[PDB]
Amino acid sequence: RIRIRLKAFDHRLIDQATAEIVETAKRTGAQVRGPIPLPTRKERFTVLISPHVNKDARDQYEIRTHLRLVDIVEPTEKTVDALMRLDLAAGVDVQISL
Amino acid sequence: NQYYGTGRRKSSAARVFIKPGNGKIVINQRSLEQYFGRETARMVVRQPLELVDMVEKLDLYITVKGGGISGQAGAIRHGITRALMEYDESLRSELRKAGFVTRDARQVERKKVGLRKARRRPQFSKR
Amino acid sequence: RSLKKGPFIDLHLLKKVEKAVESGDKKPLRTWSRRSTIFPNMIGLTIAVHNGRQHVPVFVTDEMVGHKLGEFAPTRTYR
Amino acid sequence: ARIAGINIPDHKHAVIALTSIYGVGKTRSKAILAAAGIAEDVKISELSEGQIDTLRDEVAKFVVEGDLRREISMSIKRLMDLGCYRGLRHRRGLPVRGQRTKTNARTRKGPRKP
Amino acid sequence: GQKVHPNGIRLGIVKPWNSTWFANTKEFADNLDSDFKVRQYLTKELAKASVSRIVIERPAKSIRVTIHTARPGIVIGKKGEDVEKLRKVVADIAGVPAQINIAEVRKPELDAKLVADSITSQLERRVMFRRAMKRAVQNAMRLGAKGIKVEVSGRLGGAEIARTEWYREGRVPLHTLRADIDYNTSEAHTTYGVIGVKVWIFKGEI
Amino acid sequence: AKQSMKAREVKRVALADKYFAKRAELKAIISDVNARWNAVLKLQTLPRDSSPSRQRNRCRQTGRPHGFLRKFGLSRIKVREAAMRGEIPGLKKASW
Amino acid sequence: PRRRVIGQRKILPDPKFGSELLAKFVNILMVDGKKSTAESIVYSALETLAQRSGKSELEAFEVALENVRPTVEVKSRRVGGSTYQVPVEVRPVRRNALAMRWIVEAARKRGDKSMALRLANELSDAAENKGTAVKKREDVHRMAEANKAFA
RNA sequence: CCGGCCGGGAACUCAAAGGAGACUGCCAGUGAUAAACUGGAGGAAGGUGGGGAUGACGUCAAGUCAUCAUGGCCCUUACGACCAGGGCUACACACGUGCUACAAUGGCGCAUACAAAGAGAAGCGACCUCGCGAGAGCAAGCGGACCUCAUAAAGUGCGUCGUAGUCCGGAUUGGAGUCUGCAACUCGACUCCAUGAAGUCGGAAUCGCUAGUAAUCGUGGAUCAGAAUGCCACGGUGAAUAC
Ligand SMILES: [Mg+2]
Ligand SMILES: [Mg+2]
Ligand SMILES: [Mg+2]
Ligand SMILES: [Mg+2]
Ligand SMILES: [Mg+2]
Ligand SMILES: [Mg+2]
Ligand SMILES: [Mg+2]
Ligand SMILES: [Mg+2]
Ligand SMILES: [Mg+2]
Ligand SMILES: [Mg+2]
Repeated sequence: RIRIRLKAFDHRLIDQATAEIVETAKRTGAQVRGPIPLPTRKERFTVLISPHVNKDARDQYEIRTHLRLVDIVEPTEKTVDALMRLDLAAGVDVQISL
Repeated sequence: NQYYGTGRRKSSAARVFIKPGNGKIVINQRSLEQYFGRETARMVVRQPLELVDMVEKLDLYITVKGGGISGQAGAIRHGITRALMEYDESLRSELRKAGFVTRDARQVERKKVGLRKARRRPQFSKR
Repeated sequence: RSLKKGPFIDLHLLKKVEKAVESGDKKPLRTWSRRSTIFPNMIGLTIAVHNGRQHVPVFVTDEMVGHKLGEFAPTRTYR
Repeated sequence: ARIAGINIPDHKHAVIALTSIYGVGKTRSKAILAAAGIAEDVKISELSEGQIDTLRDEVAKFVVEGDLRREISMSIKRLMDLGCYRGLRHRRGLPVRGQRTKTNARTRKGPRKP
Repeated sequence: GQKVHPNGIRLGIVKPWNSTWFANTKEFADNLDSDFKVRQYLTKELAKASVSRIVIERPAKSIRVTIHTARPGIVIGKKGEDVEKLRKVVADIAGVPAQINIAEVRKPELDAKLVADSITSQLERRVMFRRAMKRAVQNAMRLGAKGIKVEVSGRLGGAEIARTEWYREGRVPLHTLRADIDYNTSEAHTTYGVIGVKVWIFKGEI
Repeated sequence: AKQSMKAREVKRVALADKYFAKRAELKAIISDVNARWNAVLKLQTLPRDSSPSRQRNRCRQTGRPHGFLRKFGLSRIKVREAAMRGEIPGLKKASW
Repeated sequence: PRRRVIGQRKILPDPKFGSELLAKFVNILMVDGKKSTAESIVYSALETLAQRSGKSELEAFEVALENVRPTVEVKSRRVGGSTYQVPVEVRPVRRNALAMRWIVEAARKRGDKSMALRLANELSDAAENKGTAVKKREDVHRMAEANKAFA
């Protein structure tokens, strides 16, 4: 009935707002169709490393982005007060609707 | 019960289901032929039934995605010897000697900056 | 060869050609607009087309129409 | 088997043979074996003269051969006369269409010498 | 010129990141610069506040801004004043609103940047570059540091012809990724040139 | 990299939305199968630097017009100078 | 091979006859990594050789091959200034690693319309050792044995 | 509705977090009873498994004052600033790097199987309709394991071509267009119709690569309004050889 999409660049973390959200649900109202992993899109930025000439040099950086699903089936006006006001985690992104 | 073996090889991954029956072979809802029995290595999908017999004894409906013509026929070949799991481990020794048991871990090697392609090095002249 | 749906020309050039037609041709006629597609309403006039250092005179004629002004004013001097 | 041009082709598959003409290049060919209603992989063996002159009229439709060469040469001469860039280039024997001349212009420049 | 930046190659492990926030392309742009703008303004301001490292995070439509210093009471001012005049214009710059956190720097002789800055600050005060390096190094082995090294670079003292001259005491495995290594950077804009400092401080493993 | 050359690029973004995007949209539909009263295009007499395709794309900090990236809005030089101090979230030297 | 001596990868004894020997043949003739279309030409040329010799397949290849095999070969050797072509009795495993290499090489250098054709005629010339490749056996023995001296 | 499509199903594929596993440790041969190597076992992986990241003190007053910073130096109603047009695209030549070929291991027509990895709201753009086409109009889904880019090509089939400067090769040029963008003359990219150079495998000389590599086949991306044979990434098929 309500799923919350989750994304951040750090993994040893996103699954900590995951297992916090999930937890702050089953204990309260409950239900939650477990936390789903879901394709972690990894951008790759590769650029020349010398201030001038040397096209063979270059650094190869990346940005891993991680997803987590959530899915809570039983929206208990209590678990609604359990998502809200029991949250935070600055570097994570939450999407309530779809 | 469905007695299973996975198997996979370079980008492909095939799942092989066993069940004593006939000598018929399903894959991606296809005949052995209608998929690639009539291309390079039809014989190799059947291969995992050499020192271990069939000719019409045991059935095998399977699927497989990813990779290509011979990666998929490698994946499946692995899955068959993997399914021969259930039929004891007595048979899974001349399946070793066969080589069919091993996971062919050979992967496409990356294209690495500075080069043309993995190893291929930009021809150079000194002057 | 481009343009497709509405051939192009600079306004200042086009209204520099009516400042002649209804008024009679003056001396050569200066534009830098080497882009402008030549029009029938320019034939017989002389447009001075910039090429870098100066403007080359070009008598427009019954077949320089579709072409541009820059086409008749070489820019790279090679001897 | 003559047809349209001074050209007297034939003796292999049709569509292919037709290309011989200076003015038909595969598409104008397919379009004529179709606009004359004839088999297109057929030689001239079995191919009646009766059919040949039907095609001869179809090709008559377009500016092929001699006329084409002249028209095509007139087009280039017009260029030069106008004293424009695409022409100034035709008279100087160099690439019309912008191609670099600092190197590899050869084709439109004649084998290199000094 | 062929060493991998020590901090950078750590990140994944043992080293943090001075921005944690997340954003998605569209704003990743305007965000990155905003960050620069704050670290810019704040470093010119808290110049003589011995600030060692400024962290930024934007939690939904907000910007936090943490400030590691070795003179908190200078950054903070009279019972909270300076923090305001900052916070104020720090939120002004980023547009979105802004708290601000003053983390205290324990044992600054261990903080690379704060080492470098000193050596710098001194060279401009005009002091013997050899001495300062050597002082620096000790005050660190003094307070634990299982290794350290500083090098300077060019017109050292005056020399028309430029030098470097480092100074390693202890252990400094810029190859062991586990190794906690605090590496930073400070330039000194002298009357005769621009001298660049690199300090490595080895702190342990795991 | 030369204030003046920077400045240029700012007025360019300024006008780029004053007229174009806005008043220039009158050319998208003002030039579609709506036939003609040729005043239609003629109106492209506006500031020149009002067009967006005129905007270069310069390293947000240094102005360098080459080696730029839309992600970080920086030249590959600065991108790395920051990348190695964290500075860019999530971004790190990668392999695979 | 400065120090790191090696063994020799082994390939998959041929998808029709069950021979490793041919499997190397096909590879040899193969190009741009087209196994799909490699044996295709080898079997068809072994098919023209099949009945155009009758003799069969296995044994017709064996003989035609049997000819282009070299027994000895010279090996460069830059000593006191000079290059010194030194003869050496060459091993079985390679003895036909060439034979095949030359047989394949001989057929591409040939007039026939197709590869099945070209290859076929080479095997056949060799059968009665009178082809391009068998000549490469002749000129190889002729090269050594002139260096008969050095040994 | 024979569409994972609907119920469901939690097995499997995968997804991404966390785990175990490989240590010359096990038998044996070699070697000083050592180090190690060699072979065998089991095992997905045997001898740092495969690949990457990591580049010591130092050498070339090696490269960068034009990324930025900066000592000194010089211009300052000009060495600064603004605008149009041109130029960086010139063309007797030479050298480097590459792309495309010379063809039947191919060209061509039609049918047809199997990838990976990315990309996206001032975006990816379906569907439909129009146009031979490039494209266009209209319009859905998609911030995206959902939607779009997007029908992988080598391959396999039949058939045709039959060794010819050719049904190989596609330069060059004429003609007519399409899209982007104030603007395609200089100089954009694509398209349709014609056009059809050189080129039949390359002297002296020289380069790459030791395995999922070379060779070959397509796929995406950064830059980017538009502009890739370059660059950076992806998988398909898949060798030869080392005394
Ligand atoms: Mg590959
Ligand atoms: Mg050349
Ligand atoms: Mg400046
Ligand atoms: Mg631009
Ligand atoms: Mg220099
Ligand atoms: Mg300066
Ligand atoms: Mg330039
Ligand atoms: Mg052709
Ligand atoms: Mg060739
Ligand atoms: Mg090697």
